[PDB]
Amino acid sequence: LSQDFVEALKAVVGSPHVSTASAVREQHGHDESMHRCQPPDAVVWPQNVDQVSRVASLCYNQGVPIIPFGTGTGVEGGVCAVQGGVCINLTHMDQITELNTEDFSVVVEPGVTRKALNTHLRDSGLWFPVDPGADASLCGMAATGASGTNAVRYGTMRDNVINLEVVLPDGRLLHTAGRGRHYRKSAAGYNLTGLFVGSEGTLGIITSTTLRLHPAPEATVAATCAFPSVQAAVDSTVQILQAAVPVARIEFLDDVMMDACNRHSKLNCPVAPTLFLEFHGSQQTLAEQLQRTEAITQDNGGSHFSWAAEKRNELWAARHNAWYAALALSPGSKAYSTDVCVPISRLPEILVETKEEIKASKLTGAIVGHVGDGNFACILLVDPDDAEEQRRVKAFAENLGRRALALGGTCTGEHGIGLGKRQLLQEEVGPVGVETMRQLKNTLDPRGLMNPGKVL
Ligand SMILES: Cc1cc2nc3c(=O)[nH]c(=O)nc-3n(C[C@H](O)[C@H](O)[C@H](O)COP(=O)(O)OP(=O)(O)OC[C@H]3O[C@@H](n4cnc5c(N)ncnc54)[C@H](O)[C@@H]3O)c2cc1C
Ligand SMILES: CCCCCC[C@@H](O)C(=O)O
Repeated sequence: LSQDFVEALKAVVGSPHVSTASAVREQHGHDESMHRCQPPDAVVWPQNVDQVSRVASLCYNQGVPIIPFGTGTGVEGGVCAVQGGVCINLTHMDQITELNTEDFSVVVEPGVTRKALNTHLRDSGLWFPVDPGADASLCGMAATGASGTNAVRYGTMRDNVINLEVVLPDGRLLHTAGRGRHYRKSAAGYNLTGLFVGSEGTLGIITSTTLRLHPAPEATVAATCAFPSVQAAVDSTVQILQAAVPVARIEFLDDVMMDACNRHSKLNCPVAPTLFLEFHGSQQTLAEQLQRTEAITQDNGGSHFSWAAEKRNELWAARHNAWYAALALSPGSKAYSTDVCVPISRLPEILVETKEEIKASKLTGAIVGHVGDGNFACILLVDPDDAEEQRRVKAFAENLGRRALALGGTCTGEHGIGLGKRQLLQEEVGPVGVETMRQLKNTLDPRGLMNPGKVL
């Protein structure tokens, strides 16, 4: 990468906000996944949207790939610079604006995390519910199409993103639903907001997100429930959803995951396939939800609910850190994660089959999941140097993905495609789906410089 080009970057953002140092590039060449670090040729920190536009235009016109970077907590190598280029770290733009409590909306820049937003919001009576375990950039969450434990009740990023400010690959500034707009519904033209949610940095750079806020619940009850078998826990989940209980959180941990979380958090739950549950409402509504939900879990051998401010906080902090609890089981290890999502009635079959398949192989694995959405993750520990093990783990992940596709589901409920699921995506949407996605990619990124090598 030429020093004339580097000087042009520094002319936009300032010398301290451009780095070509190997260590700095290496830190920005990977996410939290196993995917091998592929360092960008430079890291740039734009300080405002004008600078984002001018960095993009400079890179695009010079044929230099652009890799948007939020908090680097992604799962599929989205920030790996497989063709080199310029990594754009967006987190110095960290302001919350346009807080409209009366309209339940707010605008956030890429450096705002969920914890920052919800801290800004306490005593407002509002909160933002979409809660991935890592305290990620909210714009990165929009880019990946994230969900979380609260999504079963309060929706995914796709449900809660009302507008996006996007710097297109050649530097033009798009407000997907119109500058400054925020509303509950619209039929005006084609919905551009939904196209950029889940685009993973391959269609443009999200420089702000307009988010739906929600009223804080009147009252909250959290509990855990231990089951004799994976079958029993997942059958309970399906029956709770079919009974239309509006549970706020319903999370599955298999016995391996529950033990891992016990050892990583000093929870001390019975080591067993377990549901973490949370219920929102008034005292009247809570008692009714609890009664209907306990009746279903009782039918399937669930324990009496172990009840959990600090104790629910400890409970969900342990759940949010399940990934690290799993890694802590074999220290030094990395891991791959699957993310299939199936029609809920097929969830017992596939998740029990996954448990059986884990057992029948030399691989080790833990299961945790947003099962209220029909979604779960298999966490598969890999020795970074054992290439024999890595290709069994890859083979296992591909086979699980294909089983989910055979059941009418999707290969990823929330994490995305990145580098790891591109073949599964081709199978999932077929030739006309792939060509159509590629045609959209091409009109927004003709030169193919917007995070190349990802998704398609
Ligand atoms: C412990 C743990 C728990 C997690 N739990 C969940 C969970 O429950 N649900 C879930 O969905 N995910 C979960 N994640 C994954 C991850 O936190 C989410 O995918 C998150 O949305 C990634 O945001 P990020 O800014 O850290 O992404 P990064 O890794 O920085 O980037 C992810 C992708 O988005 C692109 N990108 C990032 N910012 C922008 C932007 N502003 N504009 C355009 N493209 C951009 C990147 O180019 C890349 O392709 C978890 C991760 C960890 C480590
Ligand atoms: C590389 C990070 C992968 C984290 C997988 C588990 C996450 O989805 C959750 O549900 O806690």
